[PDB]
Amino acid sequence: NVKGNYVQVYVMLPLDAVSVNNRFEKGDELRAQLRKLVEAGVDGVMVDVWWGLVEGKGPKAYDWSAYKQLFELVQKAGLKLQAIMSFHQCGGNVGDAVNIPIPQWVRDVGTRDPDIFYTDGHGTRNIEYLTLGVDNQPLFHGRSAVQMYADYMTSFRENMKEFLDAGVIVDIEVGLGPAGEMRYPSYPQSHGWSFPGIGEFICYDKYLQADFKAAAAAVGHPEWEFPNDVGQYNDTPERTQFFRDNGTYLSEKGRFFLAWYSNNLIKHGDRILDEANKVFLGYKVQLAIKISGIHWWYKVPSHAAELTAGYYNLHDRDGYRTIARMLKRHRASINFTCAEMRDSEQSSQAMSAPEELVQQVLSAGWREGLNVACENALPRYDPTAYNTILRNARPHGINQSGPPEHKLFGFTYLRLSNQLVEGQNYANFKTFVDRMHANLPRDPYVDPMAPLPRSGPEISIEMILQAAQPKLQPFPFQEHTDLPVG
Ligand SMILES: OC[C@H]1O[C@@H]2O[C@H]3[C@H](O)[C@@H](O)[C@@H](O[C@H]4[C@H](O)[C@@H](O)[C@@H](O[C@H]5[C@H](O)[C@@H](O)[C@@H](O[C@H]6[C@H](O)[C@@H](O)[C@@H](O[C@H]7[C@H](O)[C@@H](O)[C@@H](O[C@H]1[C@H](O)[C@H]2O)O[C@@H]7CO)O[C@@H]6CO)O[C@@H]5CO)O[C@@H]4CO)O[C@@H]3CO
Repeated sequence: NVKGNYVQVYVMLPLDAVSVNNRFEKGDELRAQLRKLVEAGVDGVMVDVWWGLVEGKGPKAYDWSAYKQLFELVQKAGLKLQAIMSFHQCGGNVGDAVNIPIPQWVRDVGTRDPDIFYTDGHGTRNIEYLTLGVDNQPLFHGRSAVQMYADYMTSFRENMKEFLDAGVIVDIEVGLGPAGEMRYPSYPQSHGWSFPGIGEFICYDKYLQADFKAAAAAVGHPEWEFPNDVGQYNDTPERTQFFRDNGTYLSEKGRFFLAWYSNNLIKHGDRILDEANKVFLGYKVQLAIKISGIHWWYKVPSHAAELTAGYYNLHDRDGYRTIARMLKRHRASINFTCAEMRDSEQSSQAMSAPEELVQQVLSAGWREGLNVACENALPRYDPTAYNTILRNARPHGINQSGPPEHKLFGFTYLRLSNQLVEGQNYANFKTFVDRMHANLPRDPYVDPMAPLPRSGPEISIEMILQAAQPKLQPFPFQEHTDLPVG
């Protein structure tokens, strides 16, 4: 009996599932594409629920019309639905077809208060997301950012209650930064970063500067400032005194700054997840966050790109198990990425280790008792990619008589297009789904969810950080799947 091996497969809908005008205008095309997903046995779909579309008119002027039409179509296709609370800009980089900023009335606050945006050491403002520094600042016609997020989720729950009750909506992913990821905008691809630069620390907004000053004063070092020996976006670690091997990242001051920077992300996630848990209390849904996959520089001592993204991960410090520990009280899950990548596929100069990073994050989630799901980082249509995903989905292979010791709770494929569902691409994709399902038919009843309980007691940052050390080896992963596409 191999049923416990089944891993659900979701497919991300196009970024334009709802138009930039907040109208649902590609229903017939989508219905035809969803037929192909149903033919393939897919468990459900995933979609961005864009803040800039829904609350674009003004405060609390939510327009759910288009999303309700979309969700009805998905329900009528017999598919489940994962909804992202997308509190960030869609697109805005060079060549992006779909461009949806956060609400204009929110950005208008930035004219008199530009420090509502994450800001770099140059003073450049990133307009894709509101700094965590304004989470509890009542700057937005009397509301704080967290209040806006909570109110949006409340309105979503009220409007989408029938889809929740019917078992259509099964997961809520809470966007926590740029691209919906719990990170800083440290790698701004259209404004001065190119892969594989180290990135930069994006903590110069006046709110975060004041918070650092207070933190530094509480430990008797009022004079401390952010590190200045950090180079710039497109540097490599040895270009800098901070990130080089044996560099200043190791110093007392460096450790304090890195802990402060990464802790703020953890605290941001904790406070917003608490609000999300209160909103969805009693509904049969999983809450999730999305951790960015920063695989470049993983092989060097400083892990520089992870550090600037906000993940304080080193050889001897588990910067993902701390995040996982924070999620535990909420019974929140991790949605990770890079599930399709092999190390051999990456350029040498990027010092990139996606396989090891995936193993680290999955192992950290499992050690904290969490569900862990994953996505592919880049578009792939080939058997090798599918077989890499399969390995990561069941690291120990198939258990012949029960559940395996570890497995992904789900996989979400990025992303649906016409190209996916024709030709050889489609044949490869359908076989993948079969393999993820352990060669069983689709099970509409799989992975039932209990009504969501209230978050457990708030734990301090010090309690969360007990998870950082000692750093443990990952659980063993097979080199290759035992159930390949063929
Ligand atoms: O809309 C842009 C992009 O958004 C999303 O991508 C994320 C991605 O999930 C993150 O992992 C990160 O990407 C990193 C990579 O992880 C990192 O390896 C590196 O990427 C390099 C690739 O490794 C290398 O193959 C090559 O990429 C090619 C690739 O062969 C092509 O597929 C093509 O990419 C286009 C995609 O087809 C298209 O979907 C879209 O990309 C989305 C992506 O789907 C989504 O998941 O547009 C791109 C065109 O840029 O061409 C590229 C050549 O550029 O080279 C890159 C080196 O740049 O670095 C990236 C970050 O640059 O971040 C992205 C962005 O949020």
